[PDB]
Amino acid sequence: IGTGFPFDPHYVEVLGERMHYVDVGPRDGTPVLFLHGNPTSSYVWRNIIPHVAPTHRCIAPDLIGMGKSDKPDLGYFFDDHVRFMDAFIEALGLEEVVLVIHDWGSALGFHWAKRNPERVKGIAFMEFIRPIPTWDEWPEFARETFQAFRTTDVGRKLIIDQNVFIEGTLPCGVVRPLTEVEMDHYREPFLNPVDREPLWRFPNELPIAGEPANIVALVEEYMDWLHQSPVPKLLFWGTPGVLIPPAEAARLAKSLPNCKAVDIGPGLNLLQEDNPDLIGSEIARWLSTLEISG
Ligand SMILES: CCCCCCOCCOCCNC(=O)CCN1C(=O)c2cccc3c(NNN)ccc(c23)C1=O
Ligand SMILES: [Cl-]
Repeated sequence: IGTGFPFDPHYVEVLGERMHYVDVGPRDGTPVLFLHGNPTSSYVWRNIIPHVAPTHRCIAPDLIGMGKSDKPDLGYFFDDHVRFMDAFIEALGLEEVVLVIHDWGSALGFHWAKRNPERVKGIAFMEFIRPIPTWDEWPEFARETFQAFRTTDVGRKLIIDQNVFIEGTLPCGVVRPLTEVEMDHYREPFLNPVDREPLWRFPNELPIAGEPANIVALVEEYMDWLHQSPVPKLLFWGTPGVLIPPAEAARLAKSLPNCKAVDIGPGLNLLQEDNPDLIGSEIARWLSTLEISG
């Protein structure tokens, strides 16, 4: 599994800040927009993109405050990410897109899709944010930890002072061992402790046991939209998963219209790190089927 990141940096001004993105593949056709989550960057897509770039433009931004994007003194609420990603998409002049989305990137993508349904041609998603009705529906092995993340004093000590989301949670979200080179690529945006704000605000935004109520409502709304939409859907899942257990993947594969589900084998949260070639290959092939009328 490749450890390099052989993509030239592209930058665009967005709301007075600068955002970094990968941009490879042909200039024409429908672009494929790849959205990462917490605590990753476009690096998480590095072994997926080469499967898609022969046929499609691939655009993979770093969320504001993450990767090579700027780090303004924000709270990095989900609202902030929404504002910056909306502006990012307009700054590149994107019209119609296919979305490839993960974790908080899926919350961004689905919320954008709900508001711009005529511009989304397809959605490939994995380990995505859905409402978690009670803590029992959060995986046991991760319960204590995320409950601690969702406090001000203890959670900030863990995530900001001790960098636990990078040094601990991240490798615990991959079944295979991450190498030192991979770990250094994930560490790079957060070497300065004060820059770790997004890593702490994100788990505090997760829609768990009804809180925070604003995020729960927004996530329910885009899941309702997703259930009503005929847009082509491709769902990757692994065993045991984290956000999406196999039973829920099986349920969604039937409840969501026009949904193809693909089992990647053993996987936790960063499915891209455990089976990039299957995920990349299946996305490339599915993209081709979007042009077959049937
Ligand atoms: C968008 C969703 C992304 C999800 C990707 C999920 O990955 C699965 C996440 O499970 C694994 C999460 N992290 C670790 O184990 C790191 C190691 N670690 C520590 O050092 C520590 C040190 C001091 C106190 C504590 C503590 N407080 N009371 N025990 C509770 C937990 C830990 C801890 C603790 O855990
Ligand atoms: Cl999170």
